[PDB]
Amino acid sequence: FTLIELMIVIAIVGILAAVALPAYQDYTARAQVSEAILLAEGQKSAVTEYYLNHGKWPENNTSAGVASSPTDIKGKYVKEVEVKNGVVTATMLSSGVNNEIKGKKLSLWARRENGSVKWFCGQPVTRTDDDTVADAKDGKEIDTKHLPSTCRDNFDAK
Amino acid sequence: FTLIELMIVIAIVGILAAVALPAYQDYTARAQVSEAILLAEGQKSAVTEYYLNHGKWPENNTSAGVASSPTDIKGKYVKEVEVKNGVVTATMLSSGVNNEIKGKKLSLWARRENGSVKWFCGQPVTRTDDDTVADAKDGKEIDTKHLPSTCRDNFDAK
Amino acid sequence: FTLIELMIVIAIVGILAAVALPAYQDYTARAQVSEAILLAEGQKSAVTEYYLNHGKWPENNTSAGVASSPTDIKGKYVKEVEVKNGVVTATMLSSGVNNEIKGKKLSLWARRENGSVKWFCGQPVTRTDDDTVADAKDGKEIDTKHLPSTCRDNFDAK
Amino acid sequence: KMFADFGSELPGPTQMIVNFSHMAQEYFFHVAGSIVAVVMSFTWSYRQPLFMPVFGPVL
Amino acid sequence: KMFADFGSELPGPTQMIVNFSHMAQEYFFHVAGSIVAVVMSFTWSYRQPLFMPVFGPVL
Repeated sequence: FTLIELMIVIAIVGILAAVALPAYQDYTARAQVSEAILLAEGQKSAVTEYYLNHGKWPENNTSAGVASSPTDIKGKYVKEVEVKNGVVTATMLSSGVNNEIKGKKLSLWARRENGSVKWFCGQPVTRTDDDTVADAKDGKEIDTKHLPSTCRDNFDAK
Repeated sequence: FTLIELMIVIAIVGILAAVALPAYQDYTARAQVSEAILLAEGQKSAVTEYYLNHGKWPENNTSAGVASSPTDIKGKYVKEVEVKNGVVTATMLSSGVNNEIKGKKLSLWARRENGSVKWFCGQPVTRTDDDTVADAKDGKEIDTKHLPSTCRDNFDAK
Repeated sequence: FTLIELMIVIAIVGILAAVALPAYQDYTARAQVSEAILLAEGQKSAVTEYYLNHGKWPENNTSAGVASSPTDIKGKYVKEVEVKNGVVTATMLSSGVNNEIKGKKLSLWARRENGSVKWFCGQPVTRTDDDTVADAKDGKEIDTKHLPSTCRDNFDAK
Repeated sequence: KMFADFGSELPGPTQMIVNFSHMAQEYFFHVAGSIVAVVMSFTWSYRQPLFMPVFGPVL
Repeated sequence: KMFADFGSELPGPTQMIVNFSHMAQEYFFHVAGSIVAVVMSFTWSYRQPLFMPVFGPVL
């Protein structure tokens, strides 16, 4: 006979949350990845200096002169950050993150410019030789959709 | 009869993005220019030394002792950086930038202080004589709105 | 009935700017002071040499062998730099600076180590005798909060 | 509400990008014409279950 | 159709970049819920304008 204004408006806010759910869920993940990136960076300094001073990429965190323990460079969504031959990889925690990005990671690596180096940011990579890395293809890479426009670099970016 | 909470809140986030569009679009451009500036600088060193050691401004990159190729001093938003008689100009790429700043550029030039020099940063300029430059008036200058407060220098700044 | 997502998010960015306002305003001032310090230094050379070669502190800029005119040692935020009996004071311009630091200044002074001298950096000081200075107490000193950790020296620092 | 939800830029609307409070206040016209519609059909449902002598209630 | 035309990324839609045929087939849900709505209002408009003797229509 009457009461449909309360029933529809409670059910439009319910469906509004369902539509606002995936937007906040990638905005959210995309936000948790933007930090793995900040934790990865700022460690470029150590790695850059080590390379320019010696001409060899730092083998591990200790070589680069950073928390000798990967797990000591963690965060809220970051379970750690390891330096492996100049390549700095950031791992996403398992608690406090999206759902399709946890335990997932990215990498920052550089290239000899000769007198200086240039840095790249993208999906996990392994270093082959002092001037070549390759996709750490394995299945734990953070999905392209969660990576900034500034971190879409490919293993062979120059 | 009911469902307007879902319809309005999906349409307020839509218009919120439209209002947040121009803010992120100049904040963004203003960010891509701040780098053209960083790429232009750090090349002041070469140019300064060349001038103080010889009393003549470096004619080109090679003279200044930098990547003999302008295109070798590029970046993400920077298509290059050329040294033309001590004046260092930075060009904005065509891909990955705002829209009203691509292919656009700025300049850094210096002036003899006698025993040292002082640097300026602003819209493109050409060098006339060893102590005078002028607006490279041509239409490809990065718009004042995109330039930092520290890079508003005029051709005749002293 | 609906549109509050656009209204709140435009009003959270508004209040975000108000919270980011004082942070950028002391980071900013603290940045404009860090230069008054760089302009003050590099003039230590002249002053040091003058003292070691003669055993008397340079009375003024000309004595120290620097731009005979204080105003000739100015900058963007620096209105000048004067050498007064070995003490080098830097004045903050009136245009282009914070708001509570303009027309304000700091000093660099040294002390005979016997065979060499040691430099100090802090709030304005006056020289009394060849080995003693004192607070140029007058009200135009740059506030402690704007001074680096490396420039917190007191008139009687040894 | 159905004809007024058939898109944007109808007769009397606003564009969706206004601030919500202003959009809702301008439509106040239509929110009002709906309430009046309600009051009327309520009145018909509540009620419903010069020649001076011509004006008197007769038998 | 007009709530489902308020922008993109509603409940149950697709993104516009799919191929048209797939977009239209996924919405088939909603095309169906509309036709059923039609059939119903048509039914209401069409309809709406052993003791053997017990079964005969009387007066």
